[PDB]
Amino acid sequence: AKLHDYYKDEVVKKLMTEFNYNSVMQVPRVEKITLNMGVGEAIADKKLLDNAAADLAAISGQKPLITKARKSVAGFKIRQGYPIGCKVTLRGERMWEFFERLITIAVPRIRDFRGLSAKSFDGRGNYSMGVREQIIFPEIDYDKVDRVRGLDITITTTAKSDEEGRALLAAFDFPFR
Amino acid sequence: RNGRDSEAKRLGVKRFGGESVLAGSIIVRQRGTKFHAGANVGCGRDHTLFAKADGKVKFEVKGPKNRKFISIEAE
Amino acid sequence: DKKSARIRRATRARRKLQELGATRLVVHRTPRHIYAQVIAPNGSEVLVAASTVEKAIAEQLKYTGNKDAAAAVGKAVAERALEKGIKDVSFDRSGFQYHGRVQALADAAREAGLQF
Amino acid sequence: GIREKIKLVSSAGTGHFYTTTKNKRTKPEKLELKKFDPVVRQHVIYKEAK
Amino acid sequence: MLQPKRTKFRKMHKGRNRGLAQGTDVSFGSFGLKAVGRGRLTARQIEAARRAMTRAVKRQGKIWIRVFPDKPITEKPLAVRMGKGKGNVEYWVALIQPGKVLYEMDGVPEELAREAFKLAAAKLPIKTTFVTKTVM
RNA sequence: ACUUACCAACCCGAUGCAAACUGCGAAUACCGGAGAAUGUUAUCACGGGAGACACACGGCGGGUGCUAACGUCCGUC
RNA sequence: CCUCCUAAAGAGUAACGGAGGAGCACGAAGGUUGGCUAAUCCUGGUCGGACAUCAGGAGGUUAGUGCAAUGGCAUAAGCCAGCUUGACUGCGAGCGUGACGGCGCGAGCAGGUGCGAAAGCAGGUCAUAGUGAUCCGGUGGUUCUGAAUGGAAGGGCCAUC
RNA sequence: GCCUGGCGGCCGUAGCGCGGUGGUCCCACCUGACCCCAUGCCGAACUCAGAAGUGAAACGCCGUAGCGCCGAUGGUAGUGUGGGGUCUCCCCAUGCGAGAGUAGGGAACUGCCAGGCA
Repeated sequence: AKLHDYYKDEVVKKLMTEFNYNSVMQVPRVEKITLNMGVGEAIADKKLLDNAAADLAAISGQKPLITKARKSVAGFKIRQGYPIGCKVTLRGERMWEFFERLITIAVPRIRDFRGLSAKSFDGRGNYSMGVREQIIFPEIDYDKVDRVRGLDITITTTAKSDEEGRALLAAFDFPFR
Repeated sequence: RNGRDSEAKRLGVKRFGGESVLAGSIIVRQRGTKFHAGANVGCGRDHTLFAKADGKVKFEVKGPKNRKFISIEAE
Repeated sequence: DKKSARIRRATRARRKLQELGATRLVVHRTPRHIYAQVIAPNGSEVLVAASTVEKAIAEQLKYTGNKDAAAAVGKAVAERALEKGIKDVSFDRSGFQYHGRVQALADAAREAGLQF
Repeated sequence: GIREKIKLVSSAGTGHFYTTTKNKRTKPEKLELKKFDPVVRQHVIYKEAK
Repeated sequence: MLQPKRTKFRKMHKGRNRGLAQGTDVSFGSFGLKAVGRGRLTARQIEAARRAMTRAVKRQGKIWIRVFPDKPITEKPLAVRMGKGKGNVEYWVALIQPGKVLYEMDGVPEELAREAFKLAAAKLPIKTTFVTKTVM
């Protein structure tokens, strides 16, 4: 909520100035934020994926969608249709609320925080970063965990290149190494 | 090991371009829709094309994919 | 592909109307307007038309592009259809869902007296 | 092979039955369908039998 | 002895060897051996001719083989009757039509090329001729 | 992780091959309509009576055989 | 019995010729309404490895089809969901393919029904294998017959084993 | 006359890429989401109430032979009929005559209706 109109006020102006765009809508906009776990070992037991879904519900307000294995691979013992992960898509007001809850609260709580990567931009202006411990999030209580599992957060954008994607993310005070 | 075959199915175009047809006459028997159906031509469950009206058979090529269509022109 | 999806979604109904040889009342919709045409079986001549972008029905609307506008356009197209002598037609939603403004136009035409 | 023949008998008392097949091993619940009964000329529930 | 590494099928029909050769020009090297006649060229024959010409040019220049035997030829054993299924594959041949450039050669003088190709053609079952690269 | 006299998929250029390959594609044959001329109706149907169902070689297109056989098995004359 | 090739560009065409399958499956894997679009690879990303899920990009069917092969399929015939039983009953112009026994396709009419606002679609499934004449007999229905008469036995007709 | 939208004809000489260009109307994105309606999560899409902004992306138009596409003439292969040979394959007379390739073309053409601006 706050970061929405902060973007509209400050970030639009600054990006306009420092990339000489011609029209306002040329400025990049944060499209969506996708949180995901690949549950992995839960082919044997379904309960792990249910716990992961509960973790997603705790982190992001909306409930998660269970993803299927999409094919059969004999190496990892999977087949088409077996649940192998869980995902949440965040857009709009809830996207900005989660972006606050990440950037302000979860960012200062990485073990031996050596900054953060910057090459990870997909070459087209979309960011992705993995956290190694779901307990990093505040609502996940330290006592209500049966197994430790990290997750991946992918922040997409309407940017055309990694350079302006980096510019937009830096405008929100995102950490970098 | 190789002394086997199936009875031939007598598939093919049973009624050629321009010939007069009564309603219900099979035009072409086909595996798959090699000829599609156009005006006054019905497609059967095994993809047979038959005349839904008395007329004359006409072959054409239509559409982006250059597919062959069977139509019956009322004489 | 928000456009191409709509055309490939409407294509089956378009074609089926072509084999059936029906005079089709095609509806087009857009965030600001709604258009209606009645098109003969050959698919290349419009017998009657209607739209919110006119002046016969544009000043009697708070905002072109609402359910009231769709109802007005339906009534207008049905009235001119009956004036030109076309009664039995087939609705062609043109890939829009038969839910909102589209059905508003459709039921307006039905009430005005188009059989479909 | 495994799939065994059954008859679906009318619930209108006419003695009419359709005949079909069923895999007894999977889905053992009795089959029940609205079918046309020509003796009474109505659609009626037909129940698995035999 | 050349042979396909694998094939869709194991036994081909006899067919016919009619028509004129495609690939009738010296494309890679400077000199070539061209087929004036018509017939089969077996993998054994191809190996024999290749060995003869490679010995004629004592590890020098470069040699291309344009024909590859990809047709299985079956033969029934002795003391066996007709029918009882098609025979078993025994060797592979390349069908040669007139004009087919069989071998190609570069990096050698023309005299040595001619000598090597005479020694090679002494091993093949079809009449051949010497050809040289041409422009257009 | 250096590297490599062995090997090296992809892709790019050139080069061929295929009955069970085809982004092409004939000549013929076949189906249908119209028009003369010509032909002892030579076409169709129905009824009385059969015989015959070991074929042979030649030409062309092929399978098989060794593009072996006065070989064998098909198509067509 | 089904697919391809031999098979000579309509059909058809043989050999102890070359290659593969079938003797099922599914009350949903059928019907209808609405919606959707694959394989592969590239890049970035927690456990992650060449290959698990996510994000975007190139690509455009190199996927999928219940089971062989061929031919088809984007209006999709491929995938998903809601309601359903047309896997209906009597017929059927007219065709195709068989020496025949038969096999197959079929608009349309009557009855009643499902889905869809409606136009309409539906007489099983992308199509082509999944099969066995006749006789004898068993079961349900049907007062058709019923050997002096009334029944009944037995027989016929319809459905079915 | 110019521009846009809807529906057709034809189905790459019509496409894909590269460069430029347009917001009066139209179209596009766009603003919000109690309700109509919907997400196997998400107002992303479907859908509803609107019109602050921009033509950024999409879309239309214009230019460009980068790729696709089209493509002669002549020759060649093949082949019906008749004849011949050195008869596993060819040749002669006559009729039909490819495919590939070369030269070259190519930045589609057109019908009904509606709106804006002349």
